[PDB]
Amino acid sequence: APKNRPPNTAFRQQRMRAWQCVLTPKLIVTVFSILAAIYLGFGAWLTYLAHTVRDLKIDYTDCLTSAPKDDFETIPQNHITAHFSAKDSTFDPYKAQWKTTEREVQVANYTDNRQFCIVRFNIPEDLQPTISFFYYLENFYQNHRRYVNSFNAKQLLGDAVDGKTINDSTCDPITHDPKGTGKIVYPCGLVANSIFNDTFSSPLALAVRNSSDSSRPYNMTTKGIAWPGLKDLYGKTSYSLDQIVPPPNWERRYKYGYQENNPPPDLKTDELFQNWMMLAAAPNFYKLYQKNDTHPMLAGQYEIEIESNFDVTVYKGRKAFVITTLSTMGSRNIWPGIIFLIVGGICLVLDIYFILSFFIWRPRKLGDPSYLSWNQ
Amino acid sequence: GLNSVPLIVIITVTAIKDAIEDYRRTINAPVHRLSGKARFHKDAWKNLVVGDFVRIYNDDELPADIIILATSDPDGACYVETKNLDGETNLKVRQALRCGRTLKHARDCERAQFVIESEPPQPNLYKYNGGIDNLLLRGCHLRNTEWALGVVVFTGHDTKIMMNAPSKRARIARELNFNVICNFGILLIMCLIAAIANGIAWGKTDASLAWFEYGSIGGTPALTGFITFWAAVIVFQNLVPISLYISLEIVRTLQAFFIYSDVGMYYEKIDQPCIPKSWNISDDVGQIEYIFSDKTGTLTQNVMEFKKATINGQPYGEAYTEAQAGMDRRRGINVEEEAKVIREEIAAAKVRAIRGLRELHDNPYLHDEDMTFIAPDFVEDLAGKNGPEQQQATEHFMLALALCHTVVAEKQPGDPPKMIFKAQSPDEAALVATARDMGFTVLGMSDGGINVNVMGKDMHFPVLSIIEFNSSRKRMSTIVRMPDGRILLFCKGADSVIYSRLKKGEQADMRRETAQHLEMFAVEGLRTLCIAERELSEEEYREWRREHDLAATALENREEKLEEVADKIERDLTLLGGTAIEDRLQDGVPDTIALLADAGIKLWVLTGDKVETAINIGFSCNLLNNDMDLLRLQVNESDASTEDDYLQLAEEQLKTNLERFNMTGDDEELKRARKDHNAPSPTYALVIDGFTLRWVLSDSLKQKFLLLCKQCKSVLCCRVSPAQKAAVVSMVKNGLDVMTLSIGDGANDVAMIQEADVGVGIAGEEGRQAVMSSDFAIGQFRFLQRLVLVHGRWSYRRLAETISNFFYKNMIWTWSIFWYQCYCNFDIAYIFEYTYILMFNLFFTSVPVILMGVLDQDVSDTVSLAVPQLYRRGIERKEWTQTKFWLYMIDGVYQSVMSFFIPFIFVVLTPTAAGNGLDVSERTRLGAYIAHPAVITINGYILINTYRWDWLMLLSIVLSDVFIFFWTGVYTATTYSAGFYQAAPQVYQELTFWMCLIVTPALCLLPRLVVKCIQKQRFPYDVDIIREQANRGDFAAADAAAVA
Ligand SMILES: *[C@@H]1O[C@H](CO)[C@@H](O[C@@H]2O[C@H](CO)[C@@H](O[C@@H]3O[C@H](CO)[C@@H](O)[C@H](O)[C@@H]3O)[C@H](O)[C@H]2NC(C)=O)[C@H](O)[C@H]1NC(C)=O
Ligand SMILES: Nc1ncnc2c1ncn2[C@@H]1O[C@H](COP(=O)(O)OP(=O)(O)CP(=O)(O)O)[C@@H](O)[C@H]1O
Ligand SMILES: *[C@@H]1O[C@H](CO)[C@@H](O[C@@H]2O[C@H](CO)[C@@H](O)[C@H](O)[C@H]2NC(C)=O)[C@H](O)[C@H]1NC(C)=O
Ligand SMILES: *[C@@H]1O[C@H](CO)[C@@H](O)[C@H](O)[C@H]1NC(C)=O
Ligand SMILES: [Mg+2]
Repeated sequence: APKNRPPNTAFRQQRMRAWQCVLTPKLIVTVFSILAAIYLGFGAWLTYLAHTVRDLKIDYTDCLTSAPKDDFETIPQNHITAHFSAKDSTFDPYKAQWKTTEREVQVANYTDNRQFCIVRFNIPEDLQPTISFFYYLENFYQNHRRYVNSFNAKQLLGDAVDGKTINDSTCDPITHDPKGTGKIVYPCGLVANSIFNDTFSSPLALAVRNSSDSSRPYNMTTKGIAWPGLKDLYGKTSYSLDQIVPPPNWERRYKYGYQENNPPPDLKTDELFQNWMMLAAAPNFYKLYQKNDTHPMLAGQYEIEIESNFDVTVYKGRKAFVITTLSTMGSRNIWPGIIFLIVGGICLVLDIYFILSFFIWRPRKLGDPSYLSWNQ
Repeated sequence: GLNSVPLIVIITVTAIKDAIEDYRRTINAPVHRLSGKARFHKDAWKNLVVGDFVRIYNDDELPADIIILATSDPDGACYVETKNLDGETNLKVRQALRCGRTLKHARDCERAQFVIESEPPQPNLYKYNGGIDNLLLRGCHLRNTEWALGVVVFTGHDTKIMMNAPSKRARIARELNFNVICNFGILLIMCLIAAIANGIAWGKTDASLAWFEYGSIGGTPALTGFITFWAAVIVFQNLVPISLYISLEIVRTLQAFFIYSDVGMYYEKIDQPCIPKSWNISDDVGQIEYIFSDKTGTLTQNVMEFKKATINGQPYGEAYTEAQAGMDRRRGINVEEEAKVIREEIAAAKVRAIRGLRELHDNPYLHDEDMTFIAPDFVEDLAGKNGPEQQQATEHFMLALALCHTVVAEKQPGDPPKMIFKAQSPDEAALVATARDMGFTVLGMSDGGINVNVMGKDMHFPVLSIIEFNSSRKRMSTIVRMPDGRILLFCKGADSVIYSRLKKGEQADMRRETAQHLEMFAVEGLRTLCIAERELSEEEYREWRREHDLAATALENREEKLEEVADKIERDLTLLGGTAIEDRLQDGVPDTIALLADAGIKLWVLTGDKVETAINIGFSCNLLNNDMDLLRLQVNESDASTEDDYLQLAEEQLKTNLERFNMTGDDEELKRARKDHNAPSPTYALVIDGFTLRWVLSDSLKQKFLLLCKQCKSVLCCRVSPAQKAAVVSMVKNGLDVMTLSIGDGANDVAMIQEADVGVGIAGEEGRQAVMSSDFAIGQFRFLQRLVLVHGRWSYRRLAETISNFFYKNMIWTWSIFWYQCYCNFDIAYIFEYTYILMFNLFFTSVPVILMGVLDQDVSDTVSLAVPQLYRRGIERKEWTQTKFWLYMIDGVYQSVMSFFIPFIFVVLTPTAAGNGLDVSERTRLGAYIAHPAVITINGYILINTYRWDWLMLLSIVLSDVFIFFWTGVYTATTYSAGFYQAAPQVYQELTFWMCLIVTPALCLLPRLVVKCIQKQRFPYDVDIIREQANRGDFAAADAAAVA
């Protein structure tokens, strides 16, 4: 059989099992009646969630100037923002007394003097056992072509990669001691250099004289604020402490180099560094500082000591700190709910228009032979 | 690697597609070879390089264009058979090059290096240098040579044997440059915005850039801008259509495979499906407006039956043709009842003539339903009745029909032996085929001449010589010894050729009636012939033959010497009678033509036949109607030799026909006609001769002519030469901007096939010269209704939608990168984890588009033939416009806005956004957040557009949408990523990820779904109405007839 016919199958002859997707004003309505339902549902859920959580963000970028050194006074409410629902309790999270000061600090056997800001805010509801504490930085770009690739992750992992292999890496500016001595930089880079380094205290419940305990500290730990998978990237160093040096604007923390009594950081356990090294995506971003998992934050006035090291007003930026409680969606974003509700609402309006018109106004008899452009 | 790895996989997949296309088209010949193998080992054609040693044995096929340097036989000679390549049969002799005739061994080939400074492609079949003494062809067979020290000079496609086979390109594959150039325009506008904005935002010297970032890439504001510009050109790479052409190549080769493998276009006899020799023109078939057909092999079967004959003034017609059928029945007389009872009487006469034939002596080669000269008058006269000498006239005539030829005989055993009679022409073959139809069966050239069993009892005819027909003869002669010992000359041919070579003034009583019988024949719709005989003598034939040979033995100017010396015997001839030849209209043409002319396209029949047969057989093939008030263009003769007569006559004719409506020759009515394609009025038609054509195709009238030939629904061109056939194609394809198809068979129409946009070759009875020069090698004419009306309009709509979506998706990706750049000071920072940027246009979003382009169909296989008028939308070129391109790009831009700013509003405006506290909205977690909804919305948007959601398309949508999830889950879980290290568990587990994944595609698809539905309900096309009709089940009875 020397035949030459093409095999008759369901593919070569173009007969594959199909579903002719022909729109009909009974397929249009049963689609704009499913989308509207699903989106109004999910939107109601998400807006209930976003209205659940309660938080407070205090801005203090100008604490070194507009805060008297002696005693306390009121923060102008153009700094405080608060989303609670206690509805005018005796705490009113819009009256946040605040003061500034200058205090010596025992860093490591050399006792440098820093400048502190004390903030006394009010929290009118018993926040729930998971309470995070973020810092917020406006106008600070961590997303630049040079800034994001500038680190040697093979060194953050813990290695003795020395000299040329680091001199000519992507960390081009900051790779040696800005002095005579030929020295590697250990956390070398441009992103490990600029690490935000204000330090916050754990909030201290002030004594209203009604609760006998004067000031019970609300211990919030900085352990477990990074993903537990990041510790697979970092590790304890391996340089011999004689060939490393802190990055340029780390010096006020390590003024005498990396000594045996002021040793380099252990990046693996350091979970305020692994929050910086995973870069933000916008100019205005938040990062996690302190977390609490096992207790509720009772109502009352709290006090925080924020040493103000990161001078932010020098590039027209701002910085703040925010105490959030969580939901399953995240923190307070009123916008997913409203977006879902807008999409659901316009699907409902279009569903009304279609069911109404295509059922009540000119059904336009299906497939009729009068619009065929050759019957005219 | 971000650009180098795509730019190598592109050439890899292009090579692979070429390979698989060659696979599914052809579905490794041996050549002995050696520069370092130390031996002429055998190798295969896929091992071919330039300048490498070769050995070639007896009768080998050759691999490519070769040079030789030596061989075993002296003089270095080599023989070639070339019947497959060149029409001349002689074994052509090359010589192996002189200097280098000593290399004879298995390793002795290496040291004698010789330089080969050859020349580029010298396509001219008899040209090569660096003559033909060294040109070894490819398909030729190398003979009479022990071996051949092959040192070729070329290989691959650089041989003429493949080169002489005019690469055309579709109409939109040539208007795509505007779209690609506008893409680059928008890309450079984005890159210039990036440069002039980064250079500014970098010169602020107070913002957080100055303190924490130590300078720039190159310290300068206006040089930072320049580096940003070029890095942006690198980052908006996805807007490089580098992947558009490798996607269109795939969709086109796969559509062409879909029409090659169609079984509805498999003609079982010739055993050849519709092999598309030009795969890159499959969408051109969807825009055709003009079809230039033929009138033999194409419209008709080209198998000619012997219908009528008249001898001694007695005619035996007893037959009917379809031309006269239409002509008479279209009025009130002989309309329907006679239309059937006439063939009833014909069949009765068939039975009576079968009886009369079987009253004769046994001729086993006579079979029922294989006789087409049905005439009970013929057999009743040959049997003995109604004539003593008219019986002798019929016997002599019937023997002459069995002598005058050169036809060769082929017998079939088994069943009653019926003999086929093969010769060069289906014209004369019918004469001897009917000769064997009433007895007188003929056998081979039996070593003295052919053997005829006269009334079944055998006898031999010593054939002395044959003067064979040529197009410059229009007749052919055979000089044969009559069985009674004497010799006799026969000469059969047309009317104008024999009638001059007659004995002037004899048998006028018979001639003046056979000539009018010929008039009736030719006007009835046939192509008649006539036969003459002459009683020769031995000395007269000898004194002719001596000069015939002495002028034939002359090598030079032989063509005009035998016309002289052969004419010395042809002056004297006397008629034996006149005949008639019909060629049946093909089975399925009267419907294909009505269907095509119904789709809106215009039909031109460049017939090489007479004019009245052309008009009548154009009425019979549904091409003409009764409302088609055909208007004729004819300039006559007697106009001496002066063109002013001819030119002025043609001019006034054209001017009157153009005053039959608005105006003539107006290049404002031409500048306007050059831009409209509106379905010609069904009321007009033209009939133009082959003489008037030559004068109206004068350069001062063409414009005028063109306008007329745009207003009519059909045009007949009666008796055109091979020249005007291609001249009119060129005039109407270049005068107007129109598309064009040309159908034909035989080398006569190669120029018609080649000068047009699409050239279709019927594998006709004549030859394989219009197949090797065509695009699609069609079995027979009625497959046009399948090809043009199904695969044509599909393949056009499909590529329209494919390129629309391929522009849309590149826009929606790169513009959503750009939108991010507004938040990184336009300093180009990847948001997308670069491997996404290199996988997008390859895996995540390519297969669904290719599939919606290759296996999507709007109506059906059979609802597209039931309603042909849909094709009109591809005549007006309304599927791929400029408004569609801009609407799709605006759609891409809007969906980019929403598909970047929703997954940004979700995560970058909350503290944590992760519901368990930790940090998403890293720069690459946001990348995953906006890359999963984008790959969902692109594919879900090329489902909104596809018409038939079949199995493969939905399966590929699901595979493409789950592959991104799979490969993020697999690429993250490895420290090689190191910033995108565990984004799979850290993003998929979230709730905001899935909320954005379900609300971004809808917010980006709604403004198109609403338009689509409101339009398909309030401003419907024709396709959607035919679809809503094939949903009720209207054309389900058509599909029902099709499956039955
Ligand atoms: C989340 O915050 C709560 C704050 O109450 C933390 O619990 C407080 O944690 C301290 C740990 O020292 C508790 O211990 C105290 O120890 C001293 C002596 O070392 C003892 O004298 C005290 O009486 C007390 O035992 C304190 O109990 C506990 N607060 C209360 C009222 O019990 C909690 O640890 C924080 N989350 C995490 C992760 O730590
Ligand atoms: N052996 C023969 N004896 C007498 N006449 C012959 C002949 N062979 C061919 N002819 C005549 O010579 C002519 C050859 O041209 P031909 O008929 O092939 O053109 P054509 O009709 O194929 C052009 P088209 O394809 O447009 O129909 C025919 O019209 C035929 O009458
Ligand atoms: C990495 O680059 C630095 C910068 O030059 C190297 O060189 C040190 O440069 C300072 C001047 O800034 C000199 O005083 C030091 O003496 C240089 N090093 C040495 C060897 O003394 C450093 O050496 C580089 N790494 C390598 C491979 O040399
Ligand atoms: C709890 O906080 C107090 C002050 O706020 C601090 O002195 C103490 O060390 C903290 N406890 C732990 C276990 O860190
Ligand atoms: Mg022909």
